[PDB]
Parts: sequence; structure tokens; C-alpha cells
Amino acid sequence: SMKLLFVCLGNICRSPAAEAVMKKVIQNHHLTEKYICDSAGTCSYHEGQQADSRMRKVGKSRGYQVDSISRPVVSSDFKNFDYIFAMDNDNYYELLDRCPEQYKQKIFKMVDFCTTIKTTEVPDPYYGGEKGFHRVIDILEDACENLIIKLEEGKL
Ligand code: NA
Repeated sequence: SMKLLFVCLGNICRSPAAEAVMKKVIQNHHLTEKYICDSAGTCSYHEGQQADSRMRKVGKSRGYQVDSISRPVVSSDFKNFDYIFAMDNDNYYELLDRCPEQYKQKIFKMVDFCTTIKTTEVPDPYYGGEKGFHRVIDILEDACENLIIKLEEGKL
């Protein structure tokens, strides 16, 4: 029914983890029948690629199944998804640049649902160490938990 799209740049680190974390939060709240999650990237360079092995490893250690095949955002995503969540500001403006005016209200910064971690973005962990991957999960656990609450309260 309600369809949620999580968007980063490559759809190999951040947004696959966002999808996995959000799926878990939804399952925890017994709302699996009501929500569908997906992820995509603003860029198609990595299209067809498995999630980054480090994110899969860190994901698993944190209790998540990170399992995605990278895909680019397509124009129909703006129509077909109910809400779209950008991992960082770059993703956010890219999405808005491509989004028809009538669907722009669907697009949010992931971090605008953080209530604990003070951060301006879900930082790209690709060129750092394992700590950067954990940081992404930290931010997602904060934001995704508050997001499910806002969705169920109808606050969007
Ligand atoms: Na995919």
C-alpha cells in the first residue's frame, strides 16, 4: 500500500542500508502488510551491483540483512512512491531537480527524521573504514524509528 523509496548516490552503501533498517522497523511495528520499501541511486554507474560488502558485513553485525542490487532512480519513481528519502543534501537537490512540481512534496531528507543524532546528512561511508558504516546505521536507526511513527500518525 504505502511505498517508501530511499535514495543515495550509488545505491550500494547508504540507501540499501536504509531499506534494510526501515524494513526491520516496519516488521518490529507489525506493519509489513502496509509498507513496501525500495532503494535507488541518483547515479546509474553502479547499476546491477550487489551492496558494498562492508555494508553487508556491518549490516549483519548490527542485525540487518543488507541485500540490494543497485538501480537508478527513474522518472516513474516520483509518481509511484508515496515518499522518497534522500541520504544527503546532494541526493535531495538532485531528486528535486528531476521531480515534477506536483510530486515534490513527497521528497524528504532522511535526517529530518532524526531525533537523537545531530547530523546534516547520512554521510557517504564508501572511502572510510568500518566506523563510517556503523555511523550510517546509527543515523538510520534514529531516523527510521521516528519516520514510522510520523507515517502512522499521518504527520506527512
Ligand atoms: Na534494486
